[PDB]
Amino acid sequence: PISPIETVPVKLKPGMDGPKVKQWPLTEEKIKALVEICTEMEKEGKISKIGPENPYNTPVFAIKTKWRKLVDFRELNKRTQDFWEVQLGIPHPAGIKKKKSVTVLDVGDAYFSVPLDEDFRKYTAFTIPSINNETPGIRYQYNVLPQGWKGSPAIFQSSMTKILEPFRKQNPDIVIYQYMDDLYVGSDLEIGQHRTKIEELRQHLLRWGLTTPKKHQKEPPFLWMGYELHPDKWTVQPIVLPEKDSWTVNDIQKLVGKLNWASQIYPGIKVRQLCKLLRGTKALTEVIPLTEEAELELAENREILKEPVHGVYYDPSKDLIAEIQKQGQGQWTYQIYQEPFKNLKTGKYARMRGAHTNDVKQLTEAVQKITTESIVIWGKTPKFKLPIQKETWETWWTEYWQATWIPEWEFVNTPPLVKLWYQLEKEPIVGAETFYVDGAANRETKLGKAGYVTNRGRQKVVTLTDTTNQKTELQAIYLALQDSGLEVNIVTDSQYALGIIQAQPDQSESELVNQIIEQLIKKEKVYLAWVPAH
Amino acid sequence: ETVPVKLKPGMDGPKVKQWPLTEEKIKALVEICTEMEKEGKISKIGPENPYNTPVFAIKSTKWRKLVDFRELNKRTQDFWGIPHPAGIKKKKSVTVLDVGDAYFSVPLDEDFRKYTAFTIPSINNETPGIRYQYNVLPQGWKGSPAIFQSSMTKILEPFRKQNPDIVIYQYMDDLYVGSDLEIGQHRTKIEELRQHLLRWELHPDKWTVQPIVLPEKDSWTVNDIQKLVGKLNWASQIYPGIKVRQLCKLLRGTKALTEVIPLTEEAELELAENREILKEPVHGVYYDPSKDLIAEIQKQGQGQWTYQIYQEPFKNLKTGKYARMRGAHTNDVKQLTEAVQKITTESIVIWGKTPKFKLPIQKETWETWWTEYWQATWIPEWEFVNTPPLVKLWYQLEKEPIVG
Ligand SMILES: CC(C)c1c(Cc2ccccc2)n(COCc2ccccc2)c(=O)[nH]c1=O
Repeated sequence: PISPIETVPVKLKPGMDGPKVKQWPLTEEKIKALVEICTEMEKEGKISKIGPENPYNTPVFAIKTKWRKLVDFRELNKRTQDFWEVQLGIPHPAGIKKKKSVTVLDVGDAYFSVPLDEDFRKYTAFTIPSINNETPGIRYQYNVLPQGWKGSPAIFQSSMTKILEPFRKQNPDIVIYQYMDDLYVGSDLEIGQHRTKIEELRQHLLRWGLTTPKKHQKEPPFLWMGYELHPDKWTVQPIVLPEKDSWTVNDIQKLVGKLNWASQIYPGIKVRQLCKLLRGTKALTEVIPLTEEAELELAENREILKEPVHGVYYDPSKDLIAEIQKQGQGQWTYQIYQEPFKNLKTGKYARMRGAHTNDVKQLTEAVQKITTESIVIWGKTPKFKLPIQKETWETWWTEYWQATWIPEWEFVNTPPLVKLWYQLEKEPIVGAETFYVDGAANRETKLGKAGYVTNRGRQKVVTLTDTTNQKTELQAIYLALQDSGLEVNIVTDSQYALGIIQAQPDQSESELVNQIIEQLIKKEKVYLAWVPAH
Repeated sequence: ETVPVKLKPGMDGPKVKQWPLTEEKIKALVEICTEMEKEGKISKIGPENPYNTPVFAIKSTKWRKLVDFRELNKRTQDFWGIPHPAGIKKKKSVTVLDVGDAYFSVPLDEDFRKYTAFTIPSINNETPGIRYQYNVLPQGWKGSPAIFQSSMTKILEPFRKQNPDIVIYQYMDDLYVGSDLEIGQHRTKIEELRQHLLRWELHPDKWTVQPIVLPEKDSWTVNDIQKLVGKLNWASQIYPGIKVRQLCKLLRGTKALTEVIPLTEEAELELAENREILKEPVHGVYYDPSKDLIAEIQKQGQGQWTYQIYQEPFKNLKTGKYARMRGAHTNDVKQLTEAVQKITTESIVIWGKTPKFKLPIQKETWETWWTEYWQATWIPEWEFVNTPPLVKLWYQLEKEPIVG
């Protein structure tokens, strides 16, 4: 039961030749078994006993309960041309339009149901051995897409598609999802109509040799990468954290891994304390005792996970809404829903430990990943519900050195709120002290000095052992903020300060900058002035 | 017939991935494509074809199909089009025509079509992408205008002669037509060309490299001088004749930023000498065809954008400013695009090539929406940057009309 389909023209990579790999030696028990299968497949029309002069060959193997064949094309594959990326962007439950009914169709050995470019077959040659390296074994090659070959998936896919164009056009109110060896067929028809269109589909498929199988017949919920697909909602498949009185490094990493993936779907899962255990480790098998705190947090998670979250499917006639919350500095949580409390999706964006950012910025970046995410999933942009005053937004964006933007949104008061922690004054502060900062450091000796001189005669100089040029410059600034009142004027020749101005960051990597930000945030008024040096 | 179009030596085809598209945009491309499919312009392709090029839709209620052949074009063999008529730039008014439609006629060398493969996405990936490749000349591919050359001149002469007072410049899918007639007489001479074509408002000389003008004031404060002195410093990179000694000398000491300072006659002269230097562009800046043309934009704020086209640093071939358009009030991305497009058409008009842009925006941000407001048939090259504080302070300091 093959196929009357037009083959696809497959070529080997630029110049490269077909595989010429030597056939791994096998036992009589295994050889006798492989002969069996190949005689069966030989019959079905799948493979072909071929004559000599097929310099190409691949190592066939026999594994197990009955002997199963298994050819290794690794080489044929690395010599096989490239194809278009087989669908490698898998959907997401939240983007599926619910249908009254869904049927899964098993098009399993459909791989063997599709013809191979007769012109390319020769490369698929392989050999079944004799009892010893005795006489010449049995020789074959595939007449169809071989399991494990570089192009099978793609070609099979393509074909299936060609084959389904008719039926789809005919009944458009019917959605078919070709995923791997499965055809998810769903509709809004009556269970009877449905059942019949399926059967029609089925028959149209056999009409092309795609023998579709009850024992195997799949049923709901449907399993899909940690998701259970029920008719009204989808759900996150059980996630389990194995208990032990012993934990190796690897174990704590894997765990952390899994726990990390859960942070998305599950609210406040945490790993700070588990992650804390990987310090100074010497080997993956090494055993680290879990602290009290880690024991306490590993516990709570087990409880958060023991509370499975479901989700709704997509209704095209209803609004797309996205609410965003700040769960910590540079850390965010979001959920996309149509009806209040019926989420389509949720997620969280880890803390990009950047060199220097501000919340309005990071908030802005979160909105973007989301928007892109939605476009991809729903092909639309949500209505945003953000925890930022329209004024703060206008005030920030209206001045930032970098193009930016947020699609249609609305303010929502679900604290904490995002804000500008400080705003450098636009003009020098009158009657406020003016500090003239400067810092010098022998980049070589890392020996530096940093200080200031105010209009009011106040001065200071601190020595710095093991410092760099920027560390002093920014230091000169820190001190000025430290020793000054609630309003300062600070002039510097640090091109680096010039950065702090244009960006007015509220979080950084260097504790030094961080400190400065603290003083900055505290003062009532600060005026930063850069001036060329020398 | 068709001429053998090969890729440049040792170059493989484009394999650019299609970035996500909005539903609307997708529904359109499907329609636009099914159509063309029938009319034989494009044909569905198999998986044996690994090449791919980005495509999308722009705006009537009708949508245009915009394909991004930047990468293919880069890899497509050279053809040594039409040289740049140094005259198109000096014309009271220039109007552009979309003639991409022209190519739909001519067939494309079959051995090259593969490379034209492109893909229409599917929402959520509930469907495979719909693969196609071209059978005819594609709008957007540099090879198209080049190949449709013999045939363009032909259909062209008659109006070139009927009107030798007007000049025509073809770039990619575009036709830049320039004259001097009065508006009506111009716009009316256009349609005369239109219909001529159908059977098969730029004002260039108004552009100019605006100057920088330093602030002048009754009284100057420490801060003020520091700022002036700061901007001058930077500017010296462009005008070595600029000097700030007698100015920095007024800042000798640690006084309040707010305190007022009386300029010395020395400092006063010094300023005067600088204003003069800034009265005109730096001498010696000429265009070099063999070099890349660059365009840097800065977000001056309040809907203001400064740009500079150049090939070598501090040697501008032109400088300008752009204010947001009525309606873009809350959208940077929109202004930037328009800006870019505008700076790009200008560029083409003067040297016949698109510049490489240094955009003060985040890749992600840009790539998401830019398509939403784009409107040209071509697409320039771009990279994303982090504007130097001074470069902005410097050009913010340009000169505008007394009144408007
Ligand atoms: C792709 C199609 C066929 C489809 C499906 C399956 C489906 C969706 C994503 C991934 C794998 C399978 N579902 C999932 O709903 C599962 C369900 C529906 C009806 C009865 C029980 C379970 C749905 O609600 N609407 C649809 O249109």
